[PDB]
Amino acid sequence: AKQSMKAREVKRVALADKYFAKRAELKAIISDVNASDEDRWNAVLKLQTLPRDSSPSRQRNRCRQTGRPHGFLRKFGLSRIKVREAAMRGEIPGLKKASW
Amino acid sequence: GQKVHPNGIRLGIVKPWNSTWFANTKEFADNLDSDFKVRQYLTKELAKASVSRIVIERPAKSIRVTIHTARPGIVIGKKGEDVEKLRKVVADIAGVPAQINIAEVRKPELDAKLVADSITSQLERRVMFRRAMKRAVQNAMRLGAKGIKVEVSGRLGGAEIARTEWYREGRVPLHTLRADIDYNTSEAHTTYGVIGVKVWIFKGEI
Amino acid sequence: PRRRVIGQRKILPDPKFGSELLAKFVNILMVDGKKSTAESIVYSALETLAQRSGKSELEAFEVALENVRPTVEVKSRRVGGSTYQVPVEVRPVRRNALAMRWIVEAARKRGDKSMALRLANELSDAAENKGTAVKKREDVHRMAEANKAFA
Amino acid sequence: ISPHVNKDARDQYEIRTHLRLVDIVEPTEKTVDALMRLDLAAGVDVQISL
RNA sequence: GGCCGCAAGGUUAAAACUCAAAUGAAUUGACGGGGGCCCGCACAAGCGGUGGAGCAUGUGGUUUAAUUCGAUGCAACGCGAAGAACCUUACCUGGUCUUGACAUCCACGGAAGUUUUCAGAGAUGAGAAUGUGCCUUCGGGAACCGUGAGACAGGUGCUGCAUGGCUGUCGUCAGCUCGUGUUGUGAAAUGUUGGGUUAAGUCCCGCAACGAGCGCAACCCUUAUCCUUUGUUGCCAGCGGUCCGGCCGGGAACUCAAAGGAGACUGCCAGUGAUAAACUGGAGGAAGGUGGGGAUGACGUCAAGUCAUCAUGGCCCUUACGACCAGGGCUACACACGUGCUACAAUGGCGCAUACAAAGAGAAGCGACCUCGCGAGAGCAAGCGGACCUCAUAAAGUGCGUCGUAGUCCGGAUUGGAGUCUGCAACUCGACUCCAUGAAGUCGGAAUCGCUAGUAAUCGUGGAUCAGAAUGCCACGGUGAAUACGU
Repeated sequence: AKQSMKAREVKRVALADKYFAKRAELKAIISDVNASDEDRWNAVLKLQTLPRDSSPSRQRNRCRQTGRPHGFLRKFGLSRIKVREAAMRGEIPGLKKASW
Repeated sequence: GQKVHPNGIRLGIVKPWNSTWFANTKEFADNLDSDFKVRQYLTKELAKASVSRIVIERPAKSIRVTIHTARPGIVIGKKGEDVEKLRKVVADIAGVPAQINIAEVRKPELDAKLVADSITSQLERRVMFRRAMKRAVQNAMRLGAKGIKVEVSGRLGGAEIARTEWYREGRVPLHTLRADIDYNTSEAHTTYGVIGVKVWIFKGEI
Repeated sequence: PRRRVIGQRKILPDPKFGSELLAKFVNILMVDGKKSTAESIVYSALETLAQRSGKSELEAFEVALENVRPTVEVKSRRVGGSTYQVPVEVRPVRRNALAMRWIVEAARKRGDKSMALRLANELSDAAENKGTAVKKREDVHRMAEANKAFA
Repeated sequence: ISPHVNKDARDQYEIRTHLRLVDIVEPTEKTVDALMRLDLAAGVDVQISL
């Protein structure tokens, strides 16, 4: 990946950490039943003025060593190529080739 | 065709692992990343000390690292002044208490990583590759190995068309899973491109 | 195959009666691994067939088979660039197999309401020497007879 | 296992986790202190419940 | 031109011009509509499909502001993608910056929480609160926010015909080679060929050869039969309580869990064969001759694939081929091809009610009991980092009714109305629910594919990627066939 895409990801994670509690509060108001029906409207109008990059759904998982956006595994934090390289070198405890 | 990795296929039968710790799913990835950074830093720092292996362990809430080398004096330095700096920087990277230990390699001519590094170093100073390969094979067979193989690939001598060459002596049975084979690789950066090197050493059946 | 010898698989007898011929018939009739359905069909057919003739189910079945078994057939040979039909003898296992296959194939082509009814009708007709199965036997024998010069 | 297209040609791996349980019926102060004052290998996870 | 001949022709016999070769005999391969011997779902013997219909998905073409780049006989076409509404994104139109969105250097002053106006946003302006630590011998500036200048940063830009690494294929085929010796002027040969045998250059005997290496086999995983250890969260023959239920006291026998052992080797019998290697049959045994299934890929071939995972020689751009932002496109549609799902029905459709599994996942997670809604769901709320709680109710099957061969009580494309949930946001372009509507299609032309046993065919269940989005991919069990005379 280019050096700009990784910077994009870092920025996204930072903003999403910054604005976590406010969004939870506003969404709780909107979702809860038996509200004033004006507080609901104001909360909807206020939830869309926060930065777009503060939503945790704008994030994409990338390989921690290369930045690849495809072929990602959650247990290891890497893509298939790097997983295989480390596994054959012997750097992932407990992992080995399987047959049955 | 293509060949399987000897070390990888032998893990658990006759070969040990290079890392030893237990973790759950929320620690695994971070542990791997920390190990990667530790190895990177050490390998950049100790490039003139003939390092061959870095083993990492994580007991309780600490990290302890063992370094396999053929020149322990250079690493230890004057009354530990260098090992101390290494320990401090490693503890900073890991984020937990750290410890460092040093182990000695008696015969550097029977170690696969060191042989490949020496061949690459020679290639970068404009030495003849046939000479380098033959010297490696002769040394290894003289100091007691039961067999060795060496392979080199790229633009050899400056040519325009790439090529691959290899030499062998003794026994090197690669389909036998109880055979003890040491295997490693290395790369050279020259004025015409990259050149690749592979080494196999056979020591007996266990 | 080229260098092989294949043994014979064992077959369990029927649960109601005790014949392996009937088990082979059920197998030849089944589809998609549904053996219970085929067993029900066969038993219903044999029941409705024994009343029509006042004899045992196995006896009626054997009488039906003896009118559909073949004796000679023709194989195709081509070594001189032309196809010839060569008459050969059939052996008993293949006789039984061909008769069963032809009976079931003919039954499936009828136009009655249920498969059991179609099967019963076909078996009765075969006992009386009528239907597609007997016609097939006759055609095979005619083709074998027309080519006796090539035996 | 290929950097590009080929869609067969896969590798398959495994990790095995082994587990054990031990029960002590009548503890004492000395026994509990001794247990809490012990260190073991660097690949084993131990959990103690009272 | 001369001589000879009835003629057809015979005999003697040149030059200009043009090329750097033409030729003989032997050697190693490849090939043959040449010969001999042996193998493989290669044919034969069988069972079920694709090619016609509607829908899903990839490609060619055509269109477009753009429809981003790559893969192309077998060995590209549900392929890189294990998951394109914004993001991802590399493409288009418009709005913006120039030492920079991401690093190291010099020197001029200071930092993070809230909150007001203009912008589509990027980004411009007004305010209010704060004074961190820390040898201050005052030089700390570590940590982290601005700005100014220039060494520099940056590039999914080109060449896989400059490369490392990784991978496809002939092929899990049985071959491919060396040292010393001997033969030939030599290129080379022998060994590796021959008589038997094997799944096998597997083994034995002969022989100018004697030996060794890489491959074959074995050592590694899993499945089938026993016994010794330890029995909770898993197990109940015997013993005893009754609220019926492994529920409670108990038991350590059995199922099962996971660590050490035993067992299968042509080992024993009879015949055949060169006083052989081996072959055909028999006993016992859970299992017999490689018991069944995996992993494991020789020297080399196709300038085979990948500079867009990454790394790298040589070119190329630096107020632009480098940054940032909102909308659109990758989802187009006269048409041609590949891979799939659902059907065309009584071995079936619909209603009622009732047996029997295996293997997995789970803290920004799996979400019971109970109440509301026709339903997708909603409210309140236990338990579980798990042989304990949750996902979670197997389906084909079996019993009883009905439909009666009809484009139908078969099939479920397409379209109108009303809703739910994820998410700043479902117009282009999500999945699901209710009411209504009810298309093609009655077994598929010349071609053509898979499978030798717990296999084909048929029925359900789980996971990775993932806020949400499988008819694809990777795993698990239930019922359970037909046929192999032969080359």
